[PDB]
Amino acid sequence: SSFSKAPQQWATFARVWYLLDGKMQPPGKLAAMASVKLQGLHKPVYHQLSDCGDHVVIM
Amino acid sequence: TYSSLPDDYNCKVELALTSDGRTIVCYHPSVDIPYEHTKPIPRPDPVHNIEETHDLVLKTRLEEKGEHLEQGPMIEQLSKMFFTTKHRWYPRGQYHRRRRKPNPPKDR
Amino acid sequence: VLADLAIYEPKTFKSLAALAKRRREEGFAAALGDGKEPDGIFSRVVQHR
Amino acid sequence: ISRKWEKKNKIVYPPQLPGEPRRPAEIYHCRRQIKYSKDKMWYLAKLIRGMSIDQALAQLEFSDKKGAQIIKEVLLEAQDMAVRDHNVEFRSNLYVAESTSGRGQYLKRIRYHGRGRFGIMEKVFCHYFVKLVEGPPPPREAPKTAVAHAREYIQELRNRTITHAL
Amino acid sequence: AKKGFRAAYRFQKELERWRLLRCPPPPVRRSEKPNWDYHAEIQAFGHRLQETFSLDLLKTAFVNSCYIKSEEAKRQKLGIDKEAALLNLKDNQELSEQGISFSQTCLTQFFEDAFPDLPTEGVTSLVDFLTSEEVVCHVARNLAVEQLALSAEFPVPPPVLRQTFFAVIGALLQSSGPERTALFIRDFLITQMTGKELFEMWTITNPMGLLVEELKKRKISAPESRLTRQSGSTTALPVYFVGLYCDRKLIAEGPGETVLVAEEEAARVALRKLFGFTENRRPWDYSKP
Amino acid sequence: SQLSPTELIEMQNDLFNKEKNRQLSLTPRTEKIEVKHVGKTDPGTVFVMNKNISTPYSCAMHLSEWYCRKSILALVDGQPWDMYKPLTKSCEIKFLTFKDDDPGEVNKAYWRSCAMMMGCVIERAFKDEYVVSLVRAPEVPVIAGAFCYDVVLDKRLDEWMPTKENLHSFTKDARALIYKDLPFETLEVEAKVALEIFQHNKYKLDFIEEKASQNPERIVKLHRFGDFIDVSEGPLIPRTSICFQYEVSAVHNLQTQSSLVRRFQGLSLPVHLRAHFTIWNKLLERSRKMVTEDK
Amino acid sequence: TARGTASRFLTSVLHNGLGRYVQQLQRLSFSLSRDAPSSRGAREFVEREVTDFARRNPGVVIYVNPRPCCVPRVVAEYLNGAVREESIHCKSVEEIAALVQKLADQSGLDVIRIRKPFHTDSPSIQGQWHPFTNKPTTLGGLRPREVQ
Ligand SMILES: [Mg+2]
Ligand SMILES: [Mg+2]
Ligand SMILES: [Mg+2]
Repeated sequence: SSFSKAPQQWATFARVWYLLDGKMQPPGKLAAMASVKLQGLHKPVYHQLSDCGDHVVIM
Repeated sequence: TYSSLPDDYNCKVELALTSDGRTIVCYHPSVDIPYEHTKPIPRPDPVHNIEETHDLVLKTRLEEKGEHLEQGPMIEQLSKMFFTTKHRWYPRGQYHRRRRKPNPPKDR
Repeated sequence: VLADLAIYEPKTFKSLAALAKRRREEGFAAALGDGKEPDGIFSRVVQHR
Repeated sequence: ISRKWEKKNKIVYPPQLPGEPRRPAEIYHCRRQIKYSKDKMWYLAKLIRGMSIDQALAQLEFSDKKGAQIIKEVLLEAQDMAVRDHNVEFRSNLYVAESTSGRGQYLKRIRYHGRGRFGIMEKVFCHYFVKLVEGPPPPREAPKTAVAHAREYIQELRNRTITHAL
Repeated sequence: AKKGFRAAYRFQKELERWRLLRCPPPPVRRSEKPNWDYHAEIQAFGHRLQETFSLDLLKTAFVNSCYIKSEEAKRQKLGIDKEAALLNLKDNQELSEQGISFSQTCLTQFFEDAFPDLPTEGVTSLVDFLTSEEVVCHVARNLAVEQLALSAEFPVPPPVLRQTFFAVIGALLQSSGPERTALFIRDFLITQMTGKELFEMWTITNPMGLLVEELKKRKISAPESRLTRQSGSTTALPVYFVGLYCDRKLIAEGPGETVLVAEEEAARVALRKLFGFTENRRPWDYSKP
Repeated sequence: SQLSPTELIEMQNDLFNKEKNRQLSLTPRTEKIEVKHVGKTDPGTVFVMNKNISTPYSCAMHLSEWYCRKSILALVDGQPWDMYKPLTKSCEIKFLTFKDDDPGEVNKAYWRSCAMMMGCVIERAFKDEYVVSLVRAPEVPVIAGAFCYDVVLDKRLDEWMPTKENLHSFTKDARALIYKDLPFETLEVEAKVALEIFQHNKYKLDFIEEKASQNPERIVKLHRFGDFIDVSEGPLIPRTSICFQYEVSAVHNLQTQSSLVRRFQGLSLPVHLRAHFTIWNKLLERSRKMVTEDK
Repeated sequence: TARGTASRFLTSVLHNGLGRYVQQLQRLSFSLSRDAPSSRGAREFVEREVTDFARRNPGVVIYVNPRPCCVPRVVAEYLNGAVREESIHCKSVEEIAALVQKLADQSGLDVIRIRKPFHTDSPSIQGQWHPFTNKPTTLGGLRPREVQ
């Protein structure tokens, strides 16, 4: 819990890269979770004016 | 030996109910990351800037880096770095620069 | 308060989530069980004192 | 009318305690009620901002605008004022701090049209202000390098806070 | 023309406002302003702090060297006889020295008792910080010490203010026991330590080395930096979490942009656990034993 | 004597500052000398100046920025003066330009300056381990396709000749030197306190000895820019910024019986005269050949 | 309006109420007219109440000036340096009393929009969520497609 201020803040708002396999999946159900992860709506720290959103790689 | 959620991550969680019934207590000590689950620190340091003949020339060879681009391509490169669209990087007019607060409030 | 726990108290929140999950499973257990006898530990309803 | 700019040259400062940095000279000067338009004048006055006085004189020397020669005359006057009245060595050592055009008092005339209609016409006048400061010209700002933009962006991401959060 | 006084007067007020906006007047002593009674002020100081001072000792505590030398300038330039009554003034030097010495002792004891694992260099750094120019001036000026202090040059340059604050401390030490003054110190100084970090005020530049030495002292061997979590290495904004391991147990862990930065962080964290300067740590006790 | 590279710099600069402050102290007052203008352009113009303070550059500033930028060298009476060299007595002044009709004086000066720059670039471009002795800047005519500088190097370094990489490094460093604009400063010294500056370079001390030998009063002419000091014949250009195109062309090993001396040849042109890319390439090709005039 | 005006976070001056409580109001200055009707209430207040008020609050110095004014004012002044002006012009004794109380109990901080109702240093005890806090670690710490 004890971090300096800067690294703490950096860790919290850090971007993340998710990998999502697409084979034999409906593009809709794919796009649903892809959408959530793009907007950063999976983060408890979410807000619309924070840039938070993560990279999603679909293959 | 039962918890509703796996103890893999975060905390190992224990849920107890007071004999009275009127209080729930939870014991949750942190779960540390096991050694076997980590990988060794990447170590990269190499200096080839050295010329065997002149090494104050070699120390001046690391100072030899710089470049300049145009507005457009600079912005394209910038927006590829941070995975942004091009638009963010353009300037803003007098009117908008002037209304930024000089001294924003600070918390903590 | 629940949101603030979720952000600033990830442990306590995982506890709450554990509790809820437990209570739910208890509920399904009681509904499928089809009898009045079992009272899940967390499904007991306390009155004020 | 309002005449202020003139009086700016009548200000007297308190003497400099030794050890303090030497204060650069300032010369305010202007020409009132020129027969140029205010706007046409503005382009000129804008051109020579931040130029060393000799550079501005060179630029004005070859412009074809009617205002070019007015401004030039005002600059020579200001230069000689600066060496004579205020104390400035090196009459080449001035740069143009401020250059601008104000509007004067306009005359009003008739402009005839046809079918006996008329427009109302304005004979236009304007003011030219200049302020000269003693020293080399301050350096023109280079645009932001990729490094600068990157630093700013990073700094911004780092200023983020958990919002409505506590 | 419009007939009336009212709008004209009301506008005179606007004129004055603009005049003060375009040229701000240089700050003036509260003493040279319209409502002032020095005595009543002094008494009120004491009562509001919930302390009991000898009025002689306090009045002494707010006196400075500079005020006396300026008063001797005014004395010698007008040909006046002052010397007896003016050199009878008994400046605050003495009081300030007792004050600073006692405050450093007191503080040092407080910390030493609260953080048994703080190295002496650390506790020194802390006392240094709470006795600093910045902190003491801030607190003093917010207690209306700058208001009461007798000095030349009204903004009352920071060394004079430190002098004057601790002067008041010493005056309290004479007026009441070391117990009372210890309470005053833990209330108006130690509270400035609220929200602050350790390494915010300690400033040490090589966390790793310091950690290794402290672990030699604890008879633990070799912290090994082991990379735990990471996201993007190829990005312009990577995140690393470096863990520190001692005999394959994890002692502490930290985030950063670069693996080096992060390693250094894990060091600072480990340090903070060892020394018991932590977020989770017991908040300070404010109580009446 | 055990000394670091930076210590030599420090000692030399402090000696130079001592001497300059001594020359400053020699003049008690603000003394007024009357300079006249013999120039083709603004005749009869008279400057009233501070003796041993005012310079012909500070003189041009009374005229216009045009002189300031266009004037490389200042003819005082019949002699070439460096733009920042303080005027001594009352006199007459004429200003000298690159596009002037008989530029030769100026040309010489320009060449010298460039040479000196290269000298600096060389001395500091080698590893601390080795020992770089600058010799002199042999005065070539400008029809000769380059300017050059003589340098002796550590004995263990005697086998290698540089690669286009290294030469291009010299050039990069010279351009680095041009970018930041350094005035060329001048001082007149007595040999006694001249030799104390150079010391460790033998060849320098010899040069100073001859140079002072042909002058009755034992006067040595010093020039310095930034931290670098060197002795030279005749005046130099006012600024470093005056050079635009600059190259260190090539080096040539030439050996006496008693020494092994490398000759560094380079080529440059001032902003005023700057030459087209093609022209430049041709001149650059000629500047590779050995240029010999020592006499 | 909120975009219109300035704003501040919730704070105390000098961490008041942590170690001990210090009444922030420092001095109080009244100006009134013995003669003018506008000041009537303010006079009565000075008669009856001021005295008692002064005992109830030992730490505040109260300066009363009778002078020829048309508009009686009370100038509150705080430890903070903050100066707050008020007009007791044409009010009861009751009204003035209530006003002087408000002045007594205020912090002296500026009254503007307060961004949020709470202020915490170290809100975060036991951690602060970050993207990895709830994620499981793998063996060898390999990435998704990484092979060893
Ligand atoms: Mg008609
Ligand atoms: Mg119209
Ligand atoms: Mg019109």
